Amino acid sequence: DASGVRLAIVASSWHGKICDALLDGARKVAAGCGLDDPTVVRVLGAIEIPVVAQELARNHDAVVALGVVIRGQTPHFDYVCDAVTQGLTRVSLDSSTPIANGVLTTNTEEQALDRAGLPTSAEDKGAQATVAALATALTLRELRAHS
Amino acid sequence: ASGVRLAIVASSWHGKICDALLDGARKVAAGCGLDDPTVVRVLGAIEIPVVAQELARNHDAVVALGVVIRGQTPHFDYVCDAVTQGLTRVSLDSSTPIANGVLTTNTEEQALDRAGLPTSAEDKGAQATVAALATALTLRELRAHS
Amino acid sequence: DASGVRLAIVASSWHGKICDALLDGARKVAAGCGLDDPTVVRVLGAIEIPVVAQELARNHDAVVALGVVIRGQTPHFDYVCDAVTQGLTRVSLDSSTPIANGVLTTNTEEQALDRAGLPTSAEDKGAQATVAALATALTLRELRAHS
Amino acid sequence: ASGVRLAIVASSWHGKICDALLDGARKVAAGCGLDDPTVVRVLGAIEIPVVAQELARNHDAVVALGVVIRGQTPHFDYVCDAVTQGLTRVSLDSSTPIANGVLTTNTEEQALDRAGLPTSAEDKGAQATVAALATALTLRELRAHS
Amino acid sequence: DASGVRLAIVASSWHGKICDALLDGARKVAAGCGLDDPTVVRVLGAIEIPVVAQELARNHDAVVALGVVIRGQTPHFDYVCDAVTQGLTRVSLDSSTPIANGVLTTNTEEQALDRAGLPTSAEDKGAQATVAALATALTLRELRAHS
Amino acid sequence: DASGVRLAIVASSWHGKICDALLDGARKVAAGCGLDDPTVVRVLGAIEIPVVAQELARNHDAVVALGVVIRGQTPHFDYVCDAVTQGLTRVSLDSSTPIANGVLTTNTEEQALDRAGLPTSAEDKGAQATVAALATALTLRELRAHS
Amino acid sequence: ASGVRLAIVASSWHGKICDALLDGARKVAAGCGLDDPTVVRVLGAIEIPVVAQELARNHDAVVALGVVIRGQTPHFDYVCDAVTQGLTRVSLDSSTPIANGVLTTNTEEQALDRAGLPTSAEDKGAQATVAALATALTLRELRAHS
Amino acid sequence: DASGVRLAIVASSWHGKICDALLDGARKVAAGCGLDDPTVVRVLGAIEIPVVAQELARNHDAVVALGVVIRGQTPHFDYVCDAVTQGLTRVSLDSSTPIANGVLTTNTEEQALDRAGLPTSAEDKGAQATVAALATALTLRELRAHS
Amino acid sequence: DASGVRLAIVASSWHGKICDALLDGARKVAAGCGLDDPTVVRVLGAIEIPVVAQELARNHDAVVALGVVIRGQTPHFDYVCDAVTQGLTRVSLDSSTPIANGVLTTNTEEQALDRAGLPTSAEDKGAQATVAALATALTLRELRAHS
Amino acid sequence: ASGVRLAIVASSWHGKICDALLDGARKVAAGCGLDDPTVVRVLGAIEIPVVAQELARNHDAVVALGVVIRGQTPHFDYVCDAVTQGLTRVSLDSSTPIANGVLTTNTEEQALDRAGLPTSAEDKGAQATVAALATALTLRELRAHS
Ligand SMILES: O=c1[nH]c(=O)c2c([nH]1)n(C[C@@H](O)[C@@H](O)[C@H](O)CO)c(=O)n2CCCOP(=O)(O)O
Ligand SMILES: O=c1[nH]c(=O)c2c([nH]1)n(C[C@@H](O)[C@@H](O)[C@H](O)CO)c(=O)n2CCCOP(=O)(O)O
Ligand SMILES: O=c1[nH]c(=O)c2c([nH]1)n(C[C@@H](O)[C@@H](O)[C@H](O)CO)c(=O)n2CCCOP(=O)(O)O
Ligand SMILES: O=c1[nH]c(=O)c2c([nH]1)n(C[C@@H](O)[C@@H](O)[C@H](O)CO)c(=O)n2CCCOP(=O)(O)O
Ligand SMILES: O=c1[nH]c(=O)c2c([nH]1)n(C[C@@H](O)[C@H](O)[C@H](O)CO)c(=O)n2CCCOP(=O)(O)O
Ligand SMILES: O=c1[nH]c(=O)c2c([nH]1)n(C[C@@H](O)[C@H](O)[C@H](O)CO)c(=O)n2CCCOP(=O)(O)O
Ligand SMILES: O=c1[nH]c(=O)c2c([nH]1)n(C[C@H](O)[C@@H](O)[C@H](O)CO)c(=O)n2CCCOP(=O)(O)O
Ligand SMILES: O=c1[nH]c(=O)c2c([nH]1)n(C[C@H](O)[C@@H](O)[C@H](O)CO)c(=O)n2CCCOP(=O)(O)O
Ligand SMILES: O=c1[nH]c(=O)c2c([nH]1)n(C[C@H](O)[C@H](O)[C@H](O)CO)c(=O)n2CCCOP(=O)(O)O
Ligand SMILES: O=c1[nH]c(=O)c2c([nH]1)n(C[C@H](O)[C@H](O)[C@H](O)CO)c(=O)n2CCCOP(=O)(O)O
Ligand SMILES: [K+]
Ligand SMILES: [K+]
Ligand SMILES: [K+]
Ligand SMILES: [K+]
Ligand SMILES: [K+]
Ligand SMILES: [K+]
Ligand SMILES: [K+]
Ligand SMILES: [K+]
Ligand SMILES: [K+]
Ligand SMILES: [K+]
Ligand SMILES: [K+]
Ligand SMILES: [K+]
Ligand SMILES: [K+]
Ligand SMILES: [K+]
Ligand SMILES: [K+]
Ligand SMILES: [K+]
Ligand SMILES: [K+]
Ligand SMILES: [K+]
Ligand SMILES: [K+]
Ligand SMILES: [K+]
Ligand SMILES: [K+]
Ligand SMILES: [K+]
Ligand SMILES: [K+]
Ligand SMILES: [K+]
Ligand SMILES: [K+]
Repeated sequence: DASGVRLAIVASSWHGKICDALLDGARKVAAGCGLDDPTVVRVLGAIEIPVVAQELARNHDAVVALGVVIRGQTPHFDYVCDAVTQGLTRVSLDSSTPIANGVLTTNTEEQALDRAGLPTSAEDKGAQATVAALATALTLRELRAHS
Repeated sequence: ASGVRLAIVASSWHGKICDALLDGARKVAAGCGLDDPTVVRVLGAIEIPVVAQELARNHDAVVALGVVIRGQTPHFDYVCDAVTQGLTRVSLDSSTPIANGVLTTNTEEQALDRAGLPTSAEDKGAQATVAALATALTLRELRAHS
Repeated sequence: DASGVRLAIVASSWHGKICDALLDGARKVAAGCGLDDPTVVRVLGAIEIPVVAQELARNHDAVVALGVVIRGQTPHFDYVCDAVTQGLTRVSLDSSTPIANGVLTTNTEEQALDRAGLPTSAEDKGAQATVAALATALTLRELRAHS
Repeated sequence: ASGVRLAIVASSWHGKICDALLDGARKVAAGCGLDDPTVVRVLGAIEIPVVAQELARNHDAVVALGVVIRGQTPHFDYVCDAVTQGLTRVSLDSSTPIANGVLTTNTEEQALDRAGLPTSAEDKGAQATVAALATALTLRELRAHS
Repeated sequence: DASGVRLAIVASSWHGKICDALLDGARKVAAGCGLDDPTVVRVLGAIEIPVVAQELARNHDAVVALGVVIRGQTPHFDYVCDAVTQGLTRVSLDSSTPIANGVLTTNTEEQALDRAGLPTSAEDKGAQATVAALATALTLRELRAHS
Repeated sequence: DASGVRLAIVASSWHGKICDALLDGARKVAAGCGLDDPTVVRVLGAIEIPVVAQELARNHDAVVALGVVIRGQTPHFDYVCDAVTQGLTRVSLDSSTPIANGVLTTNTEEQALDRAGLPTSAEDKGAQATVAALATALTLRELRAHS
Repeated sequence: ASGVRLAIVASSWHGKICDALLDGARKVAAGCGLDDPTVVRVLGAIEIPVVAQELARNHDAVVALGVVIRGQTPHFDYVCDAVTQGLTRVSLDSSTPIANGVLTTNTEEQALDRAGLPTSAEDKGAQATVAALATALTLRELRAHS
Repeated sequence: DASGVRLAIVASSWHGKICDALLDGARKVAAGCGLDDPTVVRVLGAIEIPVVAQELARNHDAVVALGVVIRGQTPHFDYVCDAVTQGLTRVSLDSSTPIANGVLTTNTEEQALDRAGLPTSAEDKGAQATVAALATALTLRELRAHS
Repeated sequence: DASGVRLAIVASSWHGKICDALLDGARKVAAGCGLDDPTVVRVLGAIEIPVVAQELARNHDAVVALGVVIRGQTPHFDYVCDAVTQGLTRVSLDSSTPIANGVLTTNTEEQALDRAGLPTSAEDKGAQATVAALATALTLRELRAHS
Repeated sequence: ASGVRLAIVASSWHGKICDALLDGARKVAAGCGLDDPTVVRVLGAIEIPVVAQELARNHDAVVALGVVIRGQTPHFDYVCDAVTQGLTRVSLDSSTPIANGVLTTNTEEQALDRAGLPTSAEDKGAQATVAALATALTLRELRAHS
């Protein structure tokens, strides 16, 4: 069910059509699980996600990070992806809070489209990440102090 | 090893392979005198470190189990980077062994060959449990007594 | 608008004409958003950015890092880029302040120029990074304590 | 306040007075919509902060209850110093309100008068619970939404 | 001139008439310095102040703590005052933000009234605390990174 | 019962007859509760206790601190007691481990003798502290991750 | 001592006395050949630690100057407690000497007698600057060099 | 014996003849225990001890703090003693190194002399502190990792 | 002359003949420098090294990490090596203690054998790592507080 | 730049090349009027960060010098990863510039060409010392002063 879980979702905006679709999947999983009012915040790019996730983790049980990084002509793809990976990992462990990674990292636009839960997509990593976030919050809840 | 407090956290992507790793881990534990390790499941490998962190608070050792198989994109690289960074940090923050039994393979056949099924060449779940327990016993002997 | 946010820009100096172009883009975004007088500091190379950005974060709501790293004949490109990624990421999370990454990391000079918002450039990553910094500061302000 | 996660840790020295403080705390909680706060008992006041620390990890607020009454020695001073230092540290480390309902009196009569028994002038357990809940709701409104 | 400084005021409520008087002096100082809308938060008792001050320090340049602790029949007064002192001191240094202590600690009510800036009072410590917060914030601004 | 609790006891040596009696009570409570082999370490004075307790807390579920401070002709009593209080409190919270305080702090030798569980003593604070330590370890065990 | 980077932060409560401590400190620094010390004023003694923290980032030593005189209430005690806790913390966080030239007296006569005016028995502003410089030199000698 | 332990002694200089007497006691214990060449550093006042002790703890197994604080006409005695207590305690726990407190805190000069191990002194707190430091280092060595 | 330095060696056991060869070279270096009894600890795999190195660093002036990682059929090699690198680097800096990296990371067995100081080997990285640890410990001793 | 306290730590693997980087660094420092920089040698590049950490306690800037050249195995990659992670951490922990003059090349010719010998196209030891000094001066200007 997961109805008492306090959920935040932060979604970057680069490749907005794809980002909006990941957000839609995340919000739909949340609503399906009895959460109609997750905290939803938008940032410009994937690199902006961790600092916002850090703020949200102070008062949520779980944060879903959503965005889309697609490789271009330069090495910059590598470093955007390294920053996000390093940042979200650090935020989760500093805050002892699940930070689910639904940031697509693809070689091509077609690969990102296929993973965003658009109408013809094979899958929706935004929805998947949201399941991960909720299930992990629930597990931590059962492990922690209650008596 | 009968006095050591063991936890095992196993992700669930590639479930049959995950369950096989957990079977090898549980059997090593029981053979060493531990019938009741703390066992927790998470969805994907990325979710392991935050749960391992909670478990390290009150266990002498934690075994991380899972299966990451390279797909069409670079996502594989980043999942594996996050697990590595995460487990390493948790071990040092907590001064507790966090054994890495998370398979990272290019193919399913490679993962199956490492999950200790009837035809597998090895069982990395079992190996990771031996590592966890041996390291906990080592730290026990190095630490404050008597 | 961003007229209340305190913005700092630290720009390295290797490939100076491109750095100055990035800085022009950054200042123009800042001025467009109501900020005529951002704190602007220069350093020699990209590796020198994080320690200065850390200092600026003590006193600013957002910092924009600008610079240009272009691949040469050795692996050193990789380790410069790694150091910058690692450092900017840490500084952001230690200080709970957006540190926007406008450090170009390209294979060729042509690619760097095409991303510095010169007249025939396809884009301006210095401008983009400043939008990122300011928008993230505004978001954090709304999330944080006010009455 | 029906969504706030409340914990109460109460020491046990001067048990009847401790139980009276806990009664006032529980009743405030239930009146505010919380029938099932996490409630834990410890022996003496010195033991409260380490338990409050554990509870702060997964509660929005913690109420510390207990009773320290001055005896023949300076020990009273040091028990109260440790509780004060401890609760203050835990609150700030965890960014969670830790309400102080630990009575520190010179006499038993003073403690009884503050435990919300039929003839008591006040109930510091109840007061501390109001403080905990009000502060949690305040921090909720100051923090990140929506 | 403190028009640019972001001021928060947190005031406890034990001895409410006196607390309100301190807050009145604080608000008047802020307004005189060009700040008509400081963030103002009320808490129950003085012991509740530091955790709220901690939250406010993340988003403000100065925080003013107001309240009134008067010695009763027990040693409890001493421990309330100890908690406030240790707490505000730690928050100031953790956050590198001035936390002005306008929390009255008196033996009697007459003493608290005389320090709350009512018509017949010798002084207003609410007002004094606010001057202290703002002046120290402006000092730190000068000392820190700017152009 | 408490038989799986890993217990350490550190006892200072100033006023050795009294210290030895506190240690005897602690060890007897431990044995009564099914622990025949607690880690037992001796230090010279009460000020030496916290650094040793810190080491022991790394691999025990609970530490009992035992010693005897009796006021003399100077203020030094105050500062010995402040150090021990500050140190043990910090060790408990750094290590998230109960550190039971069985350090006597008395005005007179007679008061310390009366609290050491010697034959004619009214009480034994070494035994009391050991109960506190074990009961708290057991409670934390029930609050922590088990599933 | 000419090479040491000195900062002085003085509060302003009892301004004439604070100015006298500052005069003593400045004279010592000039006597030891110091470059123009960084000098900052704050309102009250409680404001000193946070400004001393800023200054310790860029200086080899900081001298804290101020005057706290006991009044009718317990407030004196908490002002002094805050200054003591703060300065001590700042010194150890920054690994920098923070010399304490904050007078804490019962009377105005006692503070005047310690502020190094012509009829004063002592100048604690001067003393504090000597302590700051001596300690900075010692730490330089202890630390990494040729 | 203690011939392998690395000992440092930091002694303040207010009341110099008494400080030198404390230091004599410390060196004599150290030499008795096999250590002819402890690191010895002088500071001006007791308040200067903790920051120097912190430095010495990076490089030594034990540090002995020596000094003499005698009550005067004002409350300042109290705050000097508080600062020393607080600082030595923190340094010990940060560094996981025994920091022995041989700082006399007396009401009169007579009491200080009677505790400095001059010929007619009742005791020698400088010697006592060195026994404490060395014995605690040896205990910690046995508790810690060896094979 | 490293007779005074406290050396620990932690060696993993995957590729045991090669690990033993590295340890042989390490022990011979230590003995040649006047250290007949370094603390030696064995672990299973390279990933187990950093947590044990962390324990040893609390009680030693230098730690030597030995082991052998050889590339197999999967990417696992890369992550084992990443973990070792991140771990030892963090432990060195947290503990301010040299942690020498004598962990071989090769593509083939022949390469690992050639670096393990067997009769036909081009070099002994176990021996090299031990020189590195001891030399760096002696350097730090010179740089740190002494007389 | 005459007032800046400079430290240089150089590793010794490929000793002739390391000595050339050190020569360039020393020449820059002497050119900018620097007091005798603190100079320390370590064996390999991996040993640099811990010694740089010590030096950053007592200096305004540290220059890290060394030579890593790719060999037959992946070892080059992990040596460089360690140096990068370490220096970056040390700089931010100490809030001190740690300039990276550690060459990371595929060949000996590439390192020689970057070590500022007469036929060299570049001197990265010199470049690194300029970066260190320039950054120290900038931070001084940004920090607390008159
Ligand atoms: O244990 C896992 N094994 C995997 O193989 C895997 C996992 N997990 N994940 C993602 C999870 O770790 C997941 O929880 C999300 O990142 C949400 O946090 C994944 O995205 N993968 C798939 C990697 C291949 O992805 P693709 O085929 O290139 O899209
Ligand atoms: O602002 C305050 N002013 C006060 O005078 C006061 C306060 N607060 N408190 C308690 C609060 O701080 C309260 O919040 C609880 O401790 C719960 O955390 C108090 O208990 N007091 C009363 C002190 C005198 O107590 P007594 O008369 O000796 O019982
Ligand atoms: O809640 C408490 N209330 C108390 O009155 C009290 C407590 N606790 N303690 C000790 C405990 O806090 C105890 O747990 C030990 O210190 C062990 O840690 C105590 O020693 N006291 C008694 C204070 C009076 O002591 P005395 O009469 O002067 O020996
Ligand atoms: O020292 C080691 N050397 C190695 O070569 C090695 C090690 N260790 N490990 C794993 C261990 O580090 C192990 O302890 C587990 O990860 C459990 O923590 C390994 O899994 N390997 C093998 C790397 C090659 O794996 P594969 O052949 O690609 O499956
Ligand atoms: O979410 C994102 N997805 C992306 O694909 C992307 C992003 N972000 N960014 C930059 C931002 O992450 C960030 O806002 C910027 O660095 C400022 O901090 C960014 O530069 N890219 C492009 C990566 C490909 O770059 P190129 O095509 O090789 O120039
Ligand atoms: O356990 C203790 N009980 C004590 O009564 C005591 C102790 N210790 N100490 C000193 C030690 O705690 C400590 O070993 C010393 O300061 C060195 O660190 C110590 O100086 N005392 C005496 C307190 C009374 O002092 P005086 O009689 O006023 O000089
Ligand atoms: O070792 C010391 N022993 C002391 O007795 C002493 C010291 N030091 N100090 C000063 C303090 O240690 C000093 O170095 C500065 O305060 C710190 O910079 C002091 O001010 N005192 C004197 C305490 C009594 O002072 P009054 O007579 O009340 O002014
Ligand atoms: O902003 C920069 N852009 C760059 O392209 C660059 C920089 N900096 N650096 C040096 C680095 O930033 C420098 O300041 C020192 O390494 C740090 O002290 C560099 O060494 N590079 C060049 C990277 C390529 O070098 P090669 O041609 O492979 O030698
Ligand atoms: O340097 C100071 N010396 C002092 O004597 C003093 C100071 N400061 N303060 C103010 C305090 O330092 C802060 O400015 C204030 O608490 C706001 O943070 C004060 O409130 N005092 C007054 C101490 C005596 O107070 P009563 O007369 O007992 O009310
Ligand atoms: O400065 C260095 N430059 C280097 O090129 C180098 C170094 N150092 N090291 C040693 C390393 O820095 C440490 O000294 C060692 O790991 C012990 O800590 C090394 O092992 N190397 C060798 C790199 C090439 O290794 P292969 O030829 O692939 O075996
Ligand atoms: K959370
Ligand atoms: K979708
Ligand atoms: K553990
Ligand atoms: K299996
Ligand atoms: K900031
Ligand atoms: K541009
Ligand atoms: K908000
Ligand atoms: K909480
Ligand atoms: K009641
Ligand atoms: K702030
Ligand atoms: K008023
Ligand atoms: K423990
Ligand atoms: K007994
Ligand atoms: K539980
Ligand atoms: K400094
Ligand atoms: K003067
Ligand atoms: K030195
Ligand atoms: K030490
Ligand atoms: K003597
Ligand atoms: K041991
Ligand atoms: K060490
Ligand atoms: K060999
Ligand atoms: K520095
Ligand atoms: K050169
Ligand atoms: K400045």
